[PDB]
Amino acid sequence: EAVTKTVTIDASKYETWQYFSFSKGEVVNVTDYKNDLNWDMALHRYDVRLNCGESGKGKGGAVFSGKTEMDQATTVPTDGYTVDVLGRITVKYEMGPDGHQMEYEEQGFSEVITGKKNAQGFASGGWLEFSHGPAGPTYKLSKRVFFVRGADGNIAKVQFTDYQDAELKKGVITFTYTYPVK
Amino acid sequence: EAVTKTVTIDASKYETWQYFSFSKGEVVNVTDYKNDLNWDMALHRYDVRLNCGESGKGKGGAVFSGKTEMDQATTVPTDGYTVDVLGRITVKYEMGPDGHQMEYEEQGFSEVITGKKNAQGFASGGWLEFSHGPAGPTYKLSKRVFFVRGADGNIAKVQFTDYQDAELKKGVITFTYTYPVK
Amino acid sequence: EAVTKTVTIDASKYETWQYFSFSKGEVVNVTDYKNDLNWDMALHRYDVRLNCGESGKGKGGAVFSGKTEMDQATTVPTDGYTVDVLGRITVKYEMGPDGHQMEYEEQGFSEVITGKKNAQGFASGGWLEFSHGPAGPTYKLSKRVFFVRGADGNIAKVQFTDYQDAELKKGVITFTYTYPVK
Amino acid sequence: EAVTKTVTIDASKYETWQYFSFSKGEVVNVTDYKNDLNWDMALHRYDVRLNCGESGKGKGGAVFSGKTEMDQATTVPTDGYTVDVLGRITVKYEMGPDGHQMEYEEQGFSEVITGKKNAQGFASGGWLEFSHGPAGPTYKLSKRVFFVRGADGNIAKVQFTDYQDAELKKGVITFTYTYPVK
Ligand code: HEM
Ligand code: HEM
Ligand code: HEM
Ligand code: HEM
Repeated sequence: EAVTKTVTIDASKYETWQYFSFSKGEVVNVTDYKNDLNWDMALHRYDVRLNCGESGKGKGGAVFSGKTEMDQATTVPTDGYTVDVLGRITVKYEMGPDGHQMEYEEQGFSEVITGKKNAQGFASGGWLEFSHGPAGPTYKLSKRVFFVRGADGNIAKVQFTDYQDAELKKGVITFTYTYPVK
Repeated sequence: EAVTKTVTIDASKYETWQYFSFSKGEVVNVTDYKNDLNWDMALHRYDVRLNCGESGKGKGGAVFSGKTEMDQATTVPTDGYTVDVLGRITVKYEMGPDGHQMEYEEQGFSEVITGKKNAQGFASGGWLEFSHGPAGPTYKLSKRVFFVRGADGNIAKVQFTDYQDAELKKGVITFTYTYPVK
Repeated sequence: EAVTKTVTIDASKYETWQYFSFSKGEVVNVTDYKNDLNWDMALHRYDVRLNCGESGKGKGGAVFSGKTEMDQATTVPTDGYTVDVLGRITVKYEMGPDGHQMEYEEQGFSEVITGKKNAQGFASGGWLEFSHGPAGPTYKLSKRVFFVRGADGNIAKVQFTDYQDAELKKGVITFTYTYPVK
Repeated sequence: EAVTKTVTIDASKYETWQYFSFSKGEVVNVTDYKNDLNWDMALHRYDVRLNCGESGKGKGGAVFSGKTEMDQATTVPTDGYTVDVLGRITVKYEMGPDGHQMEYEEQGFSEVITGKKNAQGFASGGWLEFSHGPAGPTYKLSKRVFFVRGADGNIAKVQFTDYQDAELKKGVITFTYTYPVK
């Protein structure tokens, strides 16, 4: 019943989100995300949004399994799936004479999967530990395995395996998902 | 009775701390800080250390009054004082082709007065909100008023009023203290 | 006889060049650029290469008209078309904890059109004055109008009108060319 | 006859110059530098000024000996000395959220000793090759030996040996001079 697939989606654009359907195994087009149960997980740079809470009207949510290997996460939770909350999303980014200038909006996202952003905007505790050295970005994949309820309540087991493409283009996101589970 | 004074100390050096005596009203020389009751408060860049906890054998500690005006903090707390804990201290700093390279040591400091340092080393919640924009430092004095036990337990009311001198040299620290109180 | 067109080419990739044919009005595929007269002008980020000198075996070359408006450049030079010389080309670029790390090769390019690069790698005097502020890039289109000999000796009048696309993606290059002239 | 000495002067301040007398072997106080024969050489950060040309009314000037070892520069030139010209001098510097913000004035300086400054303000060809990597400063002492006429025309042989002090404070300048020669 459960099938495992890998998915790569280019979420490099700051202005928009890429919406994905677990059952379709494809990116889907979404013009009214807060009123649309056709998507299960959305990506924007290294942010992840689910169809629930502050992001939508579905049955979505996420829990961290405690595991960093997919095959070690064998008990599918029946409750405790945390719902999306409001947080800062970077919707414009441009380098110029004063460094990277950004614009932001408060929008819904999955703090469990994305991580929590600190005072300077760095997220940790989710799928990607993002920081800086003295003069630019550092990246560490956490390998955290999540259980993720889709808009219809069916669950995927999800692990994010890359944040860049094979040409090292950043914001191109790869994950494995096994779906539907228990 | 209580005397109020302003004090300015150059704590710009990364390698060392400046040690101060409330009763003497002077910087004192300290070679064994963990075993010396002759100092009450020590400064290093924007870090503050007290003679207690992980920093010394004295009766020191700090509590935030809840106020940002000296003349409004009239009741001297008997309770809620916090002793120094271990935290990251920047002991070397040098700009070069790869930005500011730093070295650190875990040492005792007053989290109440200094603030808590986050993942990238920015302190907030104490006397100085220190952050960065896209390409360098930002500063905001909190004006928080603290009650500060010295090495012998006698209390000063303390507020930090500047982080730079009149020529804008950073790491030159100015505070008002009223001592001894209640 | 002479036709005026605008052309936009995405030259954002550091590792390769985009080769253009004046007569075809199209990007052409070039696997042996030093031995191929099918291309007239090539772009790589803000660098421009012509089919001549250190870059190829054609009859190419460039001269600055002295003008910053196309319709003011009415006398087509019959000689003095400067041939490509060797210069530093950035063939890899990646941001990380130590800033932008780059790799370089010495290759042929048109110094007349590209400009001359200084000690830190900033080009000026050609189609784009590129510099930095204290913390990143600044750009100024020079509007210089060039006469540009193609591989077969036919001349285009060329003016570069943008260095970014309508979404502000850098390294997407737009120019007007009028061809063939006198 | 000729005496050789080493001199270290703190020229770290951006707003002012440090004025030196070859004969006195001391820093001198100068309030009207353009009309004062009591100074021979002045330092500001890595800039060097002589009492001649655009900098003063004296008989000063400089020539590069062609050597990088004091003991190899044995013949004292009679000819090829260059007087000070106008150039950009950084008179204010402050790090903030947008990087280092600077202010400038056009003033007299010795291009021979200082080097020529390029479009982004980096000097080379004089006593110190100053550049940047991706995210901050780089330094290389050239060891160039200069013959330097003082205000009265008497000549010193001069080589700059350091740009920082023994605690690595930048803008503290050390030079050897042999005076008066030939
Ligand atoms: C030398 C100066 C700097 C350089 C070259 C630099 C470079 C970069 C680059 C290339 C990115 C995109 C990374 C990615 O999305 O994969 C980025 C993002 C970011 N930078 Fe910097 N950075 C600099 C300074 C700073 C400073 C001082 C801070 C704050 C203390 C900062 C905070 C951030 C944050 C929070 C992001 C993520 C923005 C977002 O997408 O939400 N950066 N930086
Ligand atoms: C354009 C790049 C940068 C510039 C020009 C810059 C500049 C500075 C300056 C001038 C200071 C000294 C401030 C003071 O003590 O008053 C400083 C300190 C500091 N910077 Fe940066 N910075 C840059 C990038 C970064 C980044 C990307 C981070 C975060 C990863 C960072 C984190 C810090 C921290 C934590 C301190 C305080 C160090 C300490 O004393 O403990 N900086 N920076
Ligand atoms: C805060 C630190 C810095 C930031 C955020 C920054 C940002 C950037 C960006 C975004 C670009 C790409 C511009 C484009 O191709 O359209 C670039 C290119 C470049 N930067 Fe920087 N830069 C920084 C420091 C420096 C320094 C210190 C230098 C040298 C003094 C420098 C020299 C260059 C050069 C020469 C290029 C063109 C590279 C090439 O394509 O050949 N940068 N920089
Ligand atoms: C990460 C970004 C940068 C950092 C951390 C940085 C750091 C510094 C530091 C520490 C100094 C003082 C060096 C000394 O006098 O000994 C300096 C000076 C200087 N920087 Fe930068 N820099 C940065 C970006 C840039 C860029 C992009 C440029 C070019 C546009 C630049 C041009 C200069 C120049 C010309 C000076 C000498 C100023 C003078 O005294 O006349 N810097 N920089």
